[PDB]
Amino acid sequence: RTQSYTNSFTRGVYYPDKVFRSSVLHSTQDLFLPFFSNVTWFHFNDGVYFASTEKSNIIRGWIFGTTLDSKTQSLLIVNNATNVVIKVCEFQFCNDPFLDVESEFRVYSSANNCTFEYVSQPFLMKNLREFVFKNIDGYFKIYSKHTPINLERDLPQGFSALEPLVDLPIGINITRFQTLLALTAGAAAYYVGYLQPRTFLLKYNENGTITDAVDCALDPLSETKCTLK
Amino acid sequence: SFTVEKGIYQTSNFRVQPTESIVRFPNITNLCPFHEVFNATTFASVYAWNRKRISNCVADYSVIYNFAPFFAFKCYGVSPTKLNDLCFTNVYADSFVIRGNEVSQIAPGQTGNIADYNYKLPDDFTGCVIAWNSNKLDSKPSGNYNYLYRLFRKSKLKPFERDISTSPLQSYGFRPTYGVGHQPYRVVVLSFELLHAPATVCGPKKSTNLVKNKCVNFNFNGLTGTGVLTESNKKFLPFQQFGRDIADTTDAVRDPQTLEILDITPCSFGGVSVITPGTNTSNQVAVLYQGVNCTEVSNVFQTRAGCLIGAEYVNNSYECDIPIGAGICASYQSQSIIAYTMSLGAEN
Amino acid sequence: LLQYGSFCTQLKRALTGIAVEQDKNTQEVFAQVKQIYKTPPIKYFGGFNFSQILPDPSKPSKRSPIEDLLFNKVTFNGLTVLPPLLTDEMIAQYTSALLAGTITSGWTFGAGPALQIPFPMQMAYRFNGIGVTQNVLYENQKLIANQFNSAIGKIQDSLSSTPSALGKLQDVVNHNAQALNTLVKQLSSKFGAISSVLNDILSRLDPPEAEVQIDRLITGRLQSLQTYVTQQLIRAAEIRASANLAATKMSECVLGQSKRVDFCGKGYHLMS
Amino acid sequence: NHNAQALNTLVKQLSSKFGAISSVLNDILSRLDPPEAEVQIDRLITGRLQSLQTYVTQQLIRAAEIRASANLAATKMSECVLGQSKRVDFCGKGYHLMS
Amino acid sequence: NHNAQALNTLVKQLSSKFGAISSVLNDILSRLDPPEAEVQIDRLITGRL
Ligand SMILES: *[C@@H]1O[C@H](CO)[C@@H](O[C@@H]2O[C@H](CO)[C@@H](O)[C@H](O)[C@H]2NC(C)=O)[C@H](O)[C@H]1NC(C)=O
Ligand SMILES: *[C@@H]1O[C@H](CO)[C@@H](O)[C@H](O)[C@H]1NC(C)=O
Ligand SMILES: *[C@@H]1O[C@H](CO)[C@@H](O)[C@H](O)[C@H]1NC(C)=O
Ligand SMILES: *[C@@H]1O[C@H](CO)[C@@H](O)[C@H](O)[C@H]1NC(C)=O
Ligand SMILES: *[C@@H]1O[C@H](CO)[C@@H](O)[C@H](O)[C@H]1NC(C)=O
Ligand SMILES: *[C@@H]1O[C@H](CO)[C@@H](O)[C@H](O)[C@H]1NC(C)=O
Ligand SMILES: *[C@@H]1O[C@H](CO)[C@@H](O)[C@H](O)[C@H]1NC(C)=O
Ligand SMILES: *[C@@H]1O[C@H](CO)[C@@H](O)[C@H](O)[C@H]1NC(C)=O
Ligand SMILES: *[C@@H]1O[C@H](CO)[C@@H](O)[C@H](O)[C@H]1NC(C)=O
Repeated sequence: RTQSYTNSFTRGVYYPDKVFRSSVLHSTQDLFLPFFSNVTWFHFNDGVYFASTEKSNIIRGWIFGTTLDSKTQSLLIVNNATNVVIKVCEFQFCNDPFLDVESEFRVYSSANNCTFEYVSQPFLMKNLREFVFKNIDGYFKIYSKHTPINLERDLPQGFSALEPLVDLPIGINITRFQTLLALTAGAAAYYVGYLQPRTFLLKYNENGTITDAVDCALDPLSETKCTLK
Repeated sequence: SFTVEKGIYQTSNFRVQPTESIVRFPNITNLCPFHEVFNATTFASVYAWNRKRISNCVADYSVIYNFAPFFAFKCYGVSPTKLNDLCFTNVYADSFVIRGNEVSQIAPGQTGNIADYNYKLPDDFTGCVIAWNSNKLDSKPSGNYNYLYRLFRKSKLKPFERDISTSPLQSYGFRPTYGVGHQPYRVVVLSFELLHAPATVCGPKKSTNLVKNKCVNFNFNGLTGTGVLTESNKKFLPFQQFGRDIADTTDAVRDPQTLEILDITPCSFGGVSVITPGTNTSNQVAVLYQGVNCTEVSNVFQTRAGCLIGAEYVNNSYECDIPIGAGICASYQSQSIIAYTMSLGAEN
Repeated sequence: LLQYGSFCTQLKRALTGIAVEQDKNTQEVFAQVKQIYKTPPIKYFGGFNFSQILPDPSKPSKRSPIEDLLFNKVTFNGLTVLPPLLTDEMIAQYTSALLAGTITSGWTFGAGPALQIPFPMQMAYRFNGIGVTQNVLYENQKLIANQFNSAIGKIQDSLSSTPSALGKLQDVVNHNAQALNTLVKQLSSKFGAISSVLNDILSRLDPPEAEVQIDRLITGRLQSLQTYVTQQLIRAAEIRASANLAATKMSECVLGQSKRVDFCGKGYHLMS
Repeated sequence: NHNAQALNTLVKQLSSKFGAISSVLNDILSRLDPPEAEVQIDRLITGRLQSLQTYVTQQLIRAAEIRASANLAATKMSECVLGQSKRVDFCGKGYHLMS
Repeated sequence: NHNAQALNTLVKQLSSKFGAISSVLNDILSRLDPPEAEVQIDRLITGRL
C-alpha cells in the first residue's frame, strides 16, 4: 500500500436523472468530482470515485461499513466470473480479509444475521473501468463505465458519461470502505477520488448523450460561462 | 352594445375536447404485506419501533377500514378518501403503542415528551397517522408493564431515526379497571415520498387499450393529462423514461407494459375573430380561426392567418377595407362578403 | 379566478392596442406615395450606375442585392404570434416606387405631379443648393460619376465586414425572445405551494383544502403577467419614437434636400 | 374615452372579493371575531392597493405620450405659424405658404 | 432631488412590518419555532419584493 498523488482532470460525469433530453444546455447541482483535483493512487466521506485498469481480474468486490463488526450490518459485495452477490448480512471481517481462491472463511467469520440479499449479472467485463459509489437518504447508487484506452500511465483526457448501473434500497450506515482482493503475492494499482457538492452545466447532443460539462466554481471564466449559459 | 360598426373583433377561443380515457399500469398483481403489518397481536414499544419498506406490490387501504374501527385517522399531505388512485415512490411504516392521552402528542410542529424523546417528524412531512384502542388486547388484569417509554435525554431526537441505547425508561400500567385517558392505543405512522415519478406501489385500478392519433386523456402510472399520442423516433437509452425540451415540458413517455416511446402533442386550440360590416348595412358575418388549418374544425379558404369561413376569394384587387392578415383584406359587395389581396396603388 | 376581478380585459386591451400601433408604424413610414412609379426599360442615367439598389428581376422575390444581403445577415401555453399586415414583397414594392420616383423626377413627385428631368440637370440643381455653380458639375461629370460608383460599390463590403453593423435590429428580436422565455419559465415556480401542477393538487386533496394552495399559484401567475405587460408597453413607446424619427427622415432626406446640419449624414447633403 | 373608462374600472373594482367571504367591511367586521377577521381585512387591503398602483402606472404611461404630442404641437406653432417653413411635408402637402 | 428621494424611500421601507410581528429577521427566528417562522417571513419577503 504505497501512496501517490495524481491529477483528476475531466473525468467522472454521470447522468443525474432518468429523463431524456437533446440539444439543450442544462444546469444541475449535485455531488461530483471537481475538475483538476488531487486524486490518490493506491498500490469514504460523501462518495467515492474508483478507477482501475488491471487485466488479471485480481480485483473484485468491496467492503463498506461503519463499525467494521458483525454486530451491525455491513455492506459486502462479492463479484465472480458468473454472477455478482450483494449481502447486507452481518459479517465479522478478518484483519486483512480477501478471497481465498475459494473459501469465505477469510472474508468473514460467519453471517449470524442478515437483512438484504441480491444476485445479478457481474459488473466487471487497454481498457479502463470506472465506478462511482454513493449513498444518500437511505439509498445506494452505483454507476459504471468501461472504455478502451491507449497506453497511458495517467488518466486519459476527454469526456465520457457514467451510465447508471444499479440502485439498492439498503439504508444502512457506511463510514469506511476497503478493497477486496482474490489471491502468491503480487502488486496492483488503482485510483481513488472523493466527491463534494458542485454545480455543473451539462451539454447534450441530438442523440441525447452528454458530451461536455463546465465546472462553475473552477475559475472566473467558468463562472462567466455558467452565468451566460 | 346593440349596434356593431364595421371591423374585425376577437370574441373568444376554441379548444378540441378529448374523446376517451387511457389508463396504463404494470402487469403485476402482488398484494402488499399490509395485513402482515396489522393483526400481529404483538407491537413494539414507543421508544423501540420497527421499520418496513413496502415496495413492488399493489397497495389497498380499504382493508384497513375493514380491519379495525379506528379511533383517530389523520392525514396531512393527502386526502384520506382517495388513497386508492395515487402511486407512491416508497412507503415507510412505523408501528408502536402509546397511551391514549398521548395520541395527539406526536405530530408535526408539536411538542411533548413522546414527541421529542421517542420519535420526531420533519416540518414538511407527508403521511398519515392512525390510532385505535387495544384495551381488551394489551391490558393485563394485574398491569401490563412490558410497554415502556423514555422520558429523559440530554438532546432532542432528530426526525426519522431510532434509538435503543439505555432511569429514562418507565413502564406503563394498563388495567381493565382504568378508563379513557390511560388505556393503551396502538398507532401506526405511514410515510410516503411523492416525487411525481414512476413508482412501485400503485393503486388497484386496471389498465385499458392504447390508441393513437386521437385527442385523448391519459394516465401513465401517475403522469396524467390530455393530448395526442403518436409513435416516436427518439433514441431512448434503457434508463431513459421521460422527455423534456428547452421549455421543460413533457414530450415523450415510455409505455410500461410494452416498452415503447410515445410522443405527446397538445391538441388544437386558438382564437376566433368575427368579421362584419355595420349592423345598419347587413346582417351576415364571417369567422376566422387563427393559426389553424381548416381540417381541424366559400365554406373554407386557407390563408396564412388561419382558416376563413363565410367568405369567397376573388381574383381582383382593391383598396383594403377590413384587414385580416398577411396581405388579405375583406369587403362587402348580389351582395356577399369577399376576400382578396390588397392593392398598393394605381400603376404609373 | 373569476373572483379576482377584471384584469384580463385590461390585459387584452393593452396587447391589442400595441399590435394595432405596430401596424400603424410601418404604414406611416412606408406608405408615403400614391402612385407605383416604374423605372424606364433603358438604364442609362448619364454615367451613374444604380444597379446595386434597383430590384433584380432574375431572382424570384424581386429584391436588390443589398436588400438580399441585409435580409440574410439578420437571424406554447396560450401565447400566440400574429402575422404583420404587410408582407415583405409589398414593402419592397413601396421602396422600388420611391427609388423610381426619385431617380426620374427629383423632389417634384413629393409635392404634386411628377415632372421629368435629365439626371445630370437634377444633379446640377442639387449642387446649386449648397453654394456651388453648375459649371463645376458639367465640367467634371465623369469624375463625379466614377466617385459615386466606387462609393456605392464599397457599401456591400462595408456592411458584410463589420459584425455588429445591424445590432439595433437584432436587439428587438433578442428582447422579445428573452421576455417570452422568462414568461414561460415562470410557470414552473411553486410560490409556496405543495406543487406547481394543478392536476396533482386537484387529485391529492379535498376540495375545501385545495383553495389555499390554488390561490398562491393564481396570485403568482397574475403578477407575472402584469409585469410582462408593463414591460411591453414601455418598450412599445420607445419603438414608436424611433418610427416617428424614421418617418421624418424619409420625408425630409428622400423627398427633398435638407439644410439641417448632420441630419442626413456628415457633410453637405445631396440626396438619399 | 380612455379617461372615463379608467375611472369606471377603478370604481367597479371595489365590489370584488379578492378571496374573502364578503366584499363589504361593515358586515364582515360586525359578524366575525376580530382575531380572525383582521386577515380577511388584510386581503381586501392588498387587493385594493394593487388596483391603485395599476391605475397610477397607467396614468403615468399615458401622460408621457401626451407630453410628446404637446411638444410637437408647440414646435409646429413656433415654426409653421410664426414663420414660413422649408422642411418638406412638415406644414402640409405642397410648398408651404402659411398657417 | 428625485434620485435622492427614491433611494431614501427605498431604504426607509426596510423598517415596515407589512402585517407581521416584527421587522427584524433575527428577532423572529430566535423567538418562534421554525414551522411558524415562515408564516411571518413570507409577508416581509412579499412587501420587500
Ligand atoms: C454597374 O455596376 C455593376 C457592378 O459592378 C456592373 O456589373 C458587373 O459587370 C462586370 C462586367 O460586365 C462583371 O464582370 C461583374 O461581375 C458585374 N458585377 C455584378 C455584381 O454583377 C455593371 O456592368 C455596371 N453597369 C454598367 C452599365 O457598366
Ligand atoms: C442477531 O439477531 C438477534 C435477534 O434476532 C440478536 O439477539 C443478536 O445479538 C444478533 N447478532 C449479532 C448482533 O451479532
Ligand atoms: C459465482 O457466484 C455464484 C453466485 O451464487 C455461485 O452460484 C457460483 O458457484 C460462483 N462460481 C462460479 C464459477 O460461477
Ligand atoms: C453512523 O456512524 C457514524 C460514525 O460511527 C455516527 O457518527 C452516526 O451517528 C451513525 N449514524 C448515522 C445515521 O449517521
Ligand atoms: C445521432 O444519431 C444518428 C442516428 O443514429 C447518427 O447518424 C448520428 O451520427 C448521431 N450523432 C452523433 C453520434 O453525434
Ligand atoms: C406484460 O404483459 C404483456 C402482455 O401479456 C407482455 O407482452 C409483457 O412482456 C409483460 N411485461 C411484464 C414486465 O411482465
Ligand atoms: C393542414 O392541416 C394539417 C393538420 O392535419 C397540417 O399538418 C398542415 O400543415 C395544414 N396545411 C397547411 C397548408 O398549413
Ligand atoms: C385567378 O383566377 C384563376 C382562374 O383560373 C386562378 O387559376 C388563379 O389562381 C387566380 N389568381 C389568384 C387566386 O391569385
Ligand atoms: C440618351 O441620349 C442618346 C443620344 O445621344 C440616345 O441615343 C439615348 O437613347 C438616350 N437615352 C435614353 C435612355 O433614351
